[PDB]
Amino acid sequence: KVKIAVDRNPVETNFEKWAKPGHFSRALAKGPNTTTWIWNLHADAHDFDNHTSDLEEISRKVFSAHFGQLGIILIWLSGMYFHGARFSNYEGWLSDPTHIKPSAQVVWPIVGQEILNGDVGGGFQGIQITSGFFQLWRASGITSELQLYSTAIGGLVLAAACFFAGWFHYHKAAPKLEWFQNVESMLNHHLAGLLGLGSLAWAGHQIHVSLPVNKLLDAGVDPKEIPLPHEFLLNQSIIADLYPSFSKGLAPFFTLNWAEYSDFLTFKGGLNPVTGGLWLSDTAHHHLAIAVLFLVAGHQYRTNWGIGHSIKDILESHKGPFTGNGHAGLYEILTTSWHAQLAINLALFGSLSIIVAHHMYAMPPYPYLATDYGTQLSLFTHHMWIGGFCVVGAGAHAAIFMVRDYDPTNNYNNLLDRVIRHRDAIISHLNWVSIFLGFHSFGLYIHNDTMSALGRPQDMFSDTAIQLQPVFAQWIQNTHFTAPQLTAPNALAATSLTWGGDVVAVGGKVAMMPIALGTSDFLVHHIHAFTIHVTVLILLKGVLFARSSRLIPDKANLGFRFPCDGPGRGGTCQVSAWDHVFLGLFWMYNSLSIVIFHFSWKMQSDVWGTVTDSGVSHITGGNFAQSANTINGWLRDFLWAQSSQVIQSYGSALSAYGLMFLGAHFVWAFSLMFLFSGRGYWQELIESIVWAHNKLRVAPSIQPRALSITQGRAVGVAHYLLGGIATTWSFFLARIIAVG
Amino acid sequence: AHVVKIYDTCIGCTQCVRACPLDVLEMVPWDGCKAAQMASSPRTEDCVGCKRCETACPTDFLSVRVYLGNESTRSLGLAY
Amino acid sequence: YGEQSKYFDLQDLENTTGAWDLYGVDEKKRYPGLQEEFFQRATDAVSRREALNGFVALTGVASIALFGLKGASTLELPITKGPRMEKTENGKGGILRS
Amino acid sequence: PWKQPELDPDTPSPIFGGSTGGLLRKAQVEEFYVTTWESPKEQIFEMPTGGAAIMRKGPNLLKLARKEHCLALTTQLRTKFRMSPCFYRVYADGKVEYLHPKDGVYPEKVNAGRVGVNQNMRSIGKNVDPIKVKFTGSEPFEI
Amino acid sequence: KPQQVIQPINGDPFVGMLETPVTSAPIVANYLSNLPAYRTGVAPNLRGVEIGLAHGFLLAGPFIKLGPLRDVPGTAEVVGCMSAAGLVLILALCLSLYGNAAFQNQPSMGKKTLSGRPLPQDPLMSEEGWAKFAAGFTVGGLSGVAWAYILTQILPYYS
Amino acid sequence: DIAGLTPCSESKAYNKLERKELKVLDKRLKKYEPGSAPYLALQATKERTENRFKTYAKQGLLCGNDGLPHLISDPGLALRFNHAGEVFIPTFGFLYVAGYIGHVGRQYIILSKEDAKPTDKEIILDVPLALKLAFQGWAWPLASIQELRNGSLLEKDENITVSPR
Ligand code: CLA
Ligand code: CLA
Ligand code: CLA
Ligand code: CLA
Ligand SMILES: CC1=C(\C=C/C(C)=C/C=C/C(C)=C/C=C/C=C(C)/C=C/C=C(C)/C=C/C2=C(C)CCCC2(C)C)C(C)(C)CCC1
Ligand SMILES: CC1=C(C/C=C(\C)CCC[C@H](C)CCC[C@H](C)CCCC(C)C)C(=O)c2ccccc2C1=O
Ligand code: SF4
Repeated sequence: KVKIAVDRNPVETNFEKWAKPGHFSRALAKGPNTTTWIWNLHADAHDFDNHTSDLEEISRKVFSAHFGQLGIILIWLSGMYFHGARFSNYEGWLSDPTHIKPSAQVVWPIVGQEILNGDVGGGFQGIQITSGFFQLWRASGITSELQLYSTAIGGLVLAAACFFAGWFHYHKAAPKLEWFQNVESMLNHHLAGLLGLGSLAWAGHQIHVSLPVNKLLDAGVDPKEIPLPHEFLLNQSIIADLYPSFSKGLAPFFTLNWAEYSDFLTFKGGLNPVTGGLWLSDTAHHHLAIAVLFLVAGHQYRTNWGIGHSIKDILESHKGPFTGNGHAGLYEILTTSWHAQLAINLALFGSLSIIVAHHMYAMPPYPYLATDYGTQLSLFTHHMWIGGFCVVGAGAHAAIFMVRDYDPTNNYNNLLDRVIRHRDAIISHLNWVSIFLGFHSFGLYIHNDTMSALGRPQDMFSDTAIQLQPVFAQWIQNTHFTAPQLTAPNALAATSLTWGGDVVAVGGKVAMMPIALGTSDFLVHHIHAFTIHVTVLILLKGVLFARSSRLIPDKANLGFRFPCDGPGRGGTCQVSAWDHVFLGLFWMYNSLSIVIFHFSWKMQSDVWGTVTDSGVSHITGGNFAQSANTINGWLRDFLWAQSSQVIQSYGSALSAYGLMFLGAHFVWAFSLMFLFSGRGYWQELIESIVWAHNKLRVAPSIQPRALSITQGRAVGVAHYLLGGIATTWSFFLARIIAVG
Repeated sequence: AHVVKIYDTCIGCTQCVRACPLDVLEMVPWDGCKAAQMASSPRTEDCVGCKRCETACPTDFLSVRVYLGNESTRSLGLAY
Repeated sequence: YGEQSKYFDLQDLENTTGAWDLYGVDEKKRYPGLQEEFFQRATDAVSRREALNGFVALTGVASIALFGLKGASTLELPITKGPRMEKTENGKGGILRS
Repeated sequence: PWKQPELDPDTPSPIFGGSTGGLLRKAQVEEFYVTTWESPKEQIFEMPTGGAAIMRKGPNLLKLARKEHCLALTTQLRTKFRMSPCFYRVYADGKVEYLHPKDGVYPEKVNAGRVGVNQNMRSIGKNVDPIKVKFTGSEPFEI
Repeated sequence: KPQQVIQPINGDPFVGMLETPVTSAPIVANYLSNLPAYRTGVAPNLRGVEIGLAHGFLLAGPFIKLGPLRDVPGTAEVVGCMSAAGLVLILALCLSLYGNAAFQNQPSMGKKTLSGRPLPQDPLMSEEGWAKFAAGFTVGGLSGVAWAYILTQILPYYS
Repeated sequence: DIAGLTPCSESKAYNKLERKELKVLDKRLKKYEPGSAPYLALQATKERTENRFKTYAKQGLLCGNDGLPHLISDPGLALRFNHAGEVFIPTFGFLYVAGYIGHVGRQYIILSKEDAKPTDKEIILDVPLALKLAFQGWAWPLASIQELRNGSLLEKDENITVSPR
C-alpha cells in the first residue's frame, strides 16, 4: 500500500515568476496600486492556503520550504564552525578552559570597534562568545582547527545538497499527496530512522571518539600529543589501555555479558569533578539506550507488511463514555490539515525546548560549562524564549486550522466537537483559576511590599515571618537525593546536584551546588503558574472562539486574520484569533522575562560563585531568601544591584552591550506607537504628506497608505518583543560577563 | 438605537444588504439610478453599527451611512 | 414538551426558554417548631430595610467612632503610641535639616 | 410573502449534544428568536453558537438568543445548500414577530411593495454643519 | 449500549447547562437541594439565620489566626471576632443594597422545577422577602461571631 | 577664544584626556608579546588615537572645561574666526547631496509617470534610466532653479487633491 508516488517536472525552472514579484496570490497579481500591496506581498508570501486549494501543491511547497530552512540552518552551522576554525582561541581554550574566556567573533578595526576585541586571554582578542560552542567542541572530541575547517566545509556541502534537494523535490520530482499522507511510514522512519539512527551514531561516536579524548583531556595531558580519534577507531591497542573492556572486542555484546562494559558505559549520578560536566560514559550509555528505545518504537505502526498498528484503529478504538465518540475522526483531520500538525509539532517542540533549557541548567552536559556561567545563562534563556515562541506559534496555527481547515461534517460528537461545545465552561473555569492564582500570588507580593513599607516585617510572607514552605518540592528533592539509596541502587550518586549534599567546583568557581527552596521560591513559582495559566487562557480562548462566538456568530466567514467587525456591539476590536495571539505574545514575554529573572537571581544568589577555603561565597550576598518576597526587593536587588556593569561598560570590552541595551530600549519604546495608536490619524497625516509631495510634483505612482490595523498590531508586537528580548539579552550578558 | 441613512448616491448593486447579518437593510424600487433600486433601512432599531454595509459600499463617498449613539440591548449585541 | 423531538410549545414558554430550577424543593418548616419564633421575633424589628440600613449604620458609625477614640490605645495599636527617638535629622548628602 | 406564515409548535428539532453556548436568562426575561426551515434530507450543519448538529428530514426548529445568530445560520444554510430559511422573534409575553422578509422574496430583491424609509435625496456631504442644528435636538443626518 | 453520560438538561441541547455527573449526581443534587438557599417553602429570614450563622462562624477564623495582633495572647481572639462582626455588618449592608436594587421591579416568569409543578412565587425573590433574608443574615452572622468567640474561650484544644 | 572656550592646543583637560586614553590603551599592551598580532592592532589603535588628537588640535578647534572639543554653529562668527569647517561647509556639503537625491527622485518620478501602468515602475526599477539620471544629477540646483521660475517644479492646486474640511 505504502509506495513512492512522485510527479516528475511539474514546475519549470525559470525566473519567469521571479520577474513578477506578485504571482502566488491572484489579488496581488494585478499590480501595486497602494503601498499595502508590498506588505500583503511579504505577508502572504508563505501562506500557501490561499495560493491554491490543492493539498498536493501545498505539501510540495512546504516540503521544499523545510528543505530550504534546513539548508539555511546548515549554512549557519557551517559558518559557526568556520568562525571557530579561523577567528577563535579554541586551541588556547583547550589548554586552559578555567582561565581563558571563549571568543569566536573578531571585529574589524574600522571605526572604534577595536575596544570590542576584549582581552579574553591566551594571546587572543575578540568578542567574548556565549553560545558555548567551545564546550560542545570539547565534549565531541575536537583538538585542532583543521577538524573544525573540515566540519565547516562538510556543513557547507550538505547545505548545498539540501538546497539542491529542495529544488529537485519541488521543480524536478515532486511527490504526490499520497506520498505525504503515508503517516505510518513517516512515523516509523522518523522514529527508528532519524531519531534512532542519529542516537546510535552519536553513541558510537562518543564511545569510539569522544570517550578517549575526554579521558585524556581531564588527566592533564596536553591536546597536542593526544592521539587523533582515527587512531582510537582503527587500533584496539590504544583504546584498550584507556578502557580495558575494549580488549574483549565486541565479545560481551553478542554473548550477553554487558556487565563487562561497566568502564565506559557507566551509570553514575552527578558531574565529573575535573570538568564540571556529565560523565561521557553516562552520556554514551544514555544515547545508546535512547537509540534502543527509538529502534523498538519505530517498528510499531503498520505500513506494508501486515503487522503493526493502524493509527485510525487506535484512535477509533479508544472511546470512553464521558467523551461520546472517542478520537473518532482525528486521523482524518491530522492527515488532511497541515496547520493542525503544525500546532501539535510546534507545541511539543516548544515544551521540549523548555525541558531542554531546564535540564541543561540542572545537569550541565558539557565539560567546563557549569563554571562558564555566561554560556549556561545564555543557553537557558535562549531555549526558554525559543520554546515560548514555538508554543505561541502552536496556538496561532491551531487557530488558523480552526478558521480554515475545520469542517463540521467529519466531527459530530467527537472530542474536538465536544471541546467546542463546552468552551464557555473551560474559559470560565480558566478565568476563575486565573483570578485565584493572580490574587494569591501577586497580592501576596503586594502585601509583603506593604508590610515592609509599614515597618512590620513580622507580618510579611517570608521565612523569618509566617512562611509558605514549598513542602512538595522539597520532598521531591529529598526523594531524588535518597533515590540512589533505595529506588535506584545501581546509581553512584544523585542524578543532579540540585538536591545533593556536595558542592563541585572547577578552577575555584562553583560548578553546581545544592539549591534551597523557601517562601520566595514558592511565591515566584506560583507567579509563574499564574502567568502561564493566563497565557494558555488567551491562546485557548483565541483558538476556541475563532470559529464562532456569542458576539460574532459568523467569525468563521470573516477569516483568521481580520482587524475587526466594525464598532458594532460596542466595538468588536481585536476579536480575531490573530489578535488573541498578538496579546499572548506579550503575555509570553512577561512570563518568560519573569522566569529568566528568577533563574538569574536564584542561580547568582544560591548557586553561582567562587569557592573559598572558609565556606562558599556566591556572586551576590545570598539575598534571594530575603529580597525576593517583595516587588521593591526584586527591583532594587536584581535590576538595580545588577546592571551597574552595563552602565559603566563604556570604554571597555562590553560597551557594545550597553549600546545594544539602549537600542533595545529605543525599539521597545518605539513599538508603543503601533500599539496605542490607530490608522485613521496616520492615514490623514499621510494624506497631508501626499499633498506636500503633490505640490511640487514628486507624487509617487504608488499611492502611499497607512499600515493596516493587523499590520500595525504586527509591527507593534514585533518591535516590542525585539526590544524586550534585546534588553534582557544585553543586561544578562553584560552582568554575567563583567562578573562571572 | 443607531441611525442608518441612505443617500441618493446609491445605484443598486444589491450587495450592502448581503453584508449585513442583521436584516437591517432592504431594497426598494427607485428611478434615480440605472438599476432602479435604492437601499432602505426599515428595521433600523435592530442595527448594531458594525459598518459592514460601509465596507460593501463602492460609491465614493458612501451612499449608506451608519451613525453610532443611543445604544440598547439589541444594538449592543448581548445575548444576556 | 419533549414528546419526540419538540422543545417549544408557546403555551408553556416557562419550559421553552429553559428556566429550570435544578435544585428546588417546597418542604416547609424543616427546623423544629419551637426554634422559629426565637428567630422570627429576632428579625421582625429589623425586617424592614429601613430598620436594617439604620441598624447597620448605627453599629457602623458608633463603632468606627469608638475605634481611635477608645478602640485604639487599648489594643496598643502602633499609631497612638509615640516614638522613642527617631528621625529628627534628614539628608545624607549634607545640609542636615531639622 | 403571499401569506405570513406562523410557526408550528409540533415541528421537530435537530439532534444535538449539550452546548454551553446557547439560550441564556435573556430568553426568559427578554425576547428570544426562533428559526424554521423545511429540509429535503438529513444533512450536517454547524450552529452559530455551538458545534455540529444533524438535522431532520422535513421541518426543523432552532432557537437563537440573538437575531445575528439567526441570520448567520440563514446565510450559512443559503450558501451551503441553497436552503432559504426564515427566522422569527418570540417575546416574553408570547408575542411572535416576523423579521425575515415581510415581502418574502428577501432584501436582495425589491418586489415593488416596500416604501423607502430613512432615505435622503441630498448627497452625502451636502448635509448642514452641526452649528446650524445646534440646540434643536435634530442631527444633520436626521434631517 | 453507549452509556451517554453527558447529555443536555431535560434533553434540551439549546440552553446553557448539559446534565453532567457534577450536576446529575444524586448525592450532589440532594446536598444542593437541601441547602438553605434552595428551601423555597421556608421563610427567607429562616434562610438567612442559617446562612449568616455558617458564614459568620467561618469568617471569624482567618481574622483571629492571621490578624495584626495574632502574636498578642488573649487579645487576638477578641480582635478577630469583632472584625468578623464588622465584616458581617458590611455584608449585611451590601445585601440590603442588593435587595433594594434588584427588587424594585416585579418578576413575571416562574422558575419551573423539573416536570412542572412550580409554586406561585419564591418569597426570596421579593423586596420585603429579601429584606427579611438580610435581617436573618445579619442576626445569624452576629450570633455566629459570638459563638465562635465563646468557643475560643472554653476549649479542650487549640482555640 | 569665543564663548569662554580655550583652543584645543592650549587646553590642559584636553591633554589630560589624551594622557588618560594613552594610559588605558597601554594597560592592555602589557598582556601581549610585542611580536603578536593583537599587539600590532593595539599599536595601530594607539597610532590612530595619537593622530586623531594631533589633527583635532592646531585646526582652530576649541574646547571648554571638559577636554572635549566644541563646534561653533553661528555663521559669520564661524567665518570671521576660523571655524567654517565645523558646520558651515558641511551644511552646503550635505545640502548638495540632499538635493541630489531629491532631484533624481523627482526626475525618475516624472519620467515613470508618463508611461503605461506607472505603479509597476516603482517596484520594477529600470537600471539604465535610473543610472543615467544618477550620473545626470550633479547640477541639481541649476535644474531646480530653472524649474522653479517656470512652473514645471510646482503645480497649481486645481489638479491637486485637497481636503474637504
Ligand atoms: C529513515 C528515513 C528518514 C529520515 C532519516 C528522514 C529525515 C528527515 N525528514 Mg523525513 N520522511 C521519510 C523518511 C526519512 N526522513 C519518509 C519515508 C517520508 C515519507 C512518509 C518522509 C517525509 C518527510 C516530510 C514530509 C518531511 C520530512 C522531513 C525530514 C527532516 C526533518 C528535519 C529535522 O528534524 O532535522 C534533522 C535534520 C537533519 C538530520 C539534517 C540532515 C539531512 C539529511 C541530508 C537527510 C538524510 C536522510 C535521508 C532520508 C537520506 C536519504 C535521501 C537520499 C535520496 C539522499 C529529516 C532530515 C522534513 C523536511 O522537509 O526535511 C527534509 C519534512 O517536512 N520527512
Ligand atoms: C514551525 C514553524 C512555523 C511554520 C512552518 C509557520 C508557517 C506559517 N505561519 Mg506561523 N508562526 C510560527 C512558526 C511557524 N509558522 C511561530 C513560532 C509564531 C509565533 C511568532 C507564528 C505566528 C504566526 C502568525 C501570527 C501567523 C502565522 C502565519 C503563518 C503562515 C505564513 C507565514 C508567512 O508568510 O510569514 C511571512 C514571513 C515574514 C513576515 C517574515 C518574518 C519577519 C518577522 C515579523 C520579524 C523577524 C525579525 C527577526 C526575528 C529579527 C530581525 C531583526 C531586524 C532588525 C532585521 C504559514 C502557514 C500567518 C498566516 O496567515 O497563517 C496562515 C499568521 O497570521 N504564524
Ligand atoms: C503588570 C501589568 C498588568 C497587570 C497587573 C494587569 C492586570 C490584569 N490583566 Mg492585563 N495585560 C497587560 C498588563 C497588565 N494587566 C497588558 C499590557 C496587556 C496587553 C498584552 C494585558 C493583556 C491581558 C489579557 C489578554 C488578559 C489580561 C487579564 C488581566 C487580569 C488578570 C487578573 C489576575 O489574575 O491577577 C489578579 C489581579 C491583579 C494582579 C490586579 C492587582 C491586584 C492587587 C494586588 C490588589 C489586590 C486587592 C486590592 C486590595 C483591592 C483594592 C481595593 C480598593 C478599590 C479600595 C487583570 C485585570 C486577564 C483577565 O481578564 O483575567 C483573566 C486576560 O485575559 N490582561
Ligand atoms: C526622492 C523622492 C522624494 C522627494 C523629492 C521628497 C520630498 C519631500 N518629502 Mg518625502 N518621502 C519620500 C521620498 C521623497 N520625498 C519617501 C520615499 C518617503 C517614505 C519614507 C517619504 C516620506 C516623507 C514624510 C513622512 C514627509 C516627507 C516630506 C517631504 C518634504 C520635505 C523634504 C524632505 O527631505 O523630506 C524628508 C524626507 C524623508 C525623511 C524621506 C527619506 C526617504 C529617502 C531619502 C527617499 C528615497 C527616494 C529614492 C532614493 C528615489 C529614487 C531615485 C531614482 C533614481 C530611482 C518634501 C516635499 C515631509 C513634508 O511633508 O514636508 C512638507 C514629511 O513630513 N516625505
Ligand atoms: C554532524 C555533521 C557532519 C559530520 C559528521 C558525520 C555526520 C559523519 C558521519 C556519520 C555516519 C556515517 C554515521 C553512521 C551511523 C550508522 C548507524 C547508527 C548504524 C546503525 C545500524 C543499525 C541500527 C542496525 C544494524 C544491524 C545490526 C545491528 C545487525 C545486522 C542487521 C543490521 C545491519 C540492520 C557533516 C559534516 C556530515 C554535516 C554537518 C553536521
Ligand atoms: C507610525 C504608524 C504608522 C505609519 C507607518 C508607516 C506608514 C510605515 C512606514 C515604513 C517605512 C517607510 C519603512 C522604511 C523606514 C526607513 C525609510 C528606513 C531608513 C533606512 C536608512 C538606511 C535610510 C501606521 O501606519 C500605523 C498603522 C496602524 C497602527 C499604528 C500605526 C503607526 O503607529
Ligand atoms: S477602533 Fe479599529 S479595531 Fe476597533 S472597531 Fe474601530 S476600526 Fe475596528
